[PDB]
Amino acid sequence: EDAFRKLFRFYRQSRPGTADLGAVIDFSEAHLARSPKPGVPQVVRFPLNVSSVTERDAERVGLEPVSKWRAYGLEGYPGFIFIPNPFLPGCQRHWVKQCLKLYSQKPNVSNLDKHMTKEETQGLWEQSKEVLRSKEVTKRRPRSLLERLRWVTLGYHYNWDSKKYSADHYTPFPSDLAFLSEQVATACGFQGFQAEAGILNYYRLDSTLGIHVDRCELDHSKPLLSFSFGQSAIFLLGGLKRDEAPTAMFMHSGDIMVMSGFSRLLNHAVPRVLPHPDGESLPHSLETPLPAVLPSNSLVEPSSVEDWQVCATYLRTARVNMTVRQVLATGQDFP
DNA sequence: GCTGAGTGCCCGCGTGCTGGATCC
DNA sequence: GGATCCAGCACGCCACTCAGC
Ligand SMILES: [Cl-]
Ligand SMILES: [Cl-]
Repeated sequence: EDAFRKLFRFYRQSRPGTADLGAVIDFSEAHLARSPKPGVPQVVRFPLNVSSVTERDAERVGLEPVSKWRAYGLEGYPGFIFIPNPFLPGCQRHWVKQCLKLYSQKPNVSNLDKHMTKEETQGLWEQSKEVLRSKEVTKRRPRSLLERLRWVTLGYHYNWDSKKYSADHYTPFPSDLAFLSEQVATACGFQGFQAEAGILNYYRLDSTLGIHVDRCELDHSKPLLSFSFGQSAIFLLGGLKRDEAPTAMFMHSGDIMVMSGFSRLLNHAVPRVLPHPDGESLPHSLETPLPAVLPSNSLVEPSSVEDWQVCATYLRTARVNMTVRQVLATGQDFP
């Protein structure tokens, strides 16, 4: 009956050693072999627009040249593209830091604003920094503001009653994330994409994202972009109806998902954040050094050792997700 | 659409314990 | 040794969604 619920519980209660992860698709070592199962659907290669993004535009936002990306889809899931980590070595750190220290501060609205004010809310980063100096990090203490951060809205905010977006309490969308999103969208064949509504989600090792569909009336020709940084996770992509058996796949640090049309209508969930392997506190793609020569225009710049130390201690047991949508038609504003 | 069961949307709240950590 | 603390859990409740009619 309720196949998605049962598999969601299965992968949630997965403790590496308890449950079998053999059916979870790893796009980093993609099969491409013709039907090497059921029940897993076939993985197909997705041709990219290699010439649509200049290597300099890709480097300014930390991405490899589009000629080097490998993208895949799944048979039966039109509109779903999975791009394993296309970032240049060391470039995920800048976007992680943007999520942790920059995008978390005002005017952006977070969960922390529900029962607090901009008092220490603006001092989230300084609080974590002070925690790291005092070595009070193993010491017993109340959870920091950074550790209590769960989500952040960017750009237009969604109305759960209207099922529509509006300009009420609009906060400006970050232009650098918009540029990165536009590069990814153009590379996937979506011309004229404008990042306008964003969600940042911060997950602990026991965090989950339940089964849900997106029901808002939007232009389904436009892509939705989903970036993941930090610890790996398992992602479940289901069907139009909640009781269809989903397909499981890994989300490694730097992986990007692009969803359009049909696949935007499907049930999906994130049942589990996997703990890091032994002796691999962080993914290899997060410790690599930045390229020596950076473009003078580059939006990715090396950050403080203090800032990255905060980021690394946080990401040791966390996953960060960025979700980006276009909600307004090309040209038209919000009247 | 209605209604009881099921989880906690970019939905949680308040309160009383408690037992491991902390302090000297 | 021993007094003290308090972060987090359990719990009951509210918020909101889902499923079966
Ligand atoms: Cl959507
Ligand atoms: Cl489609």
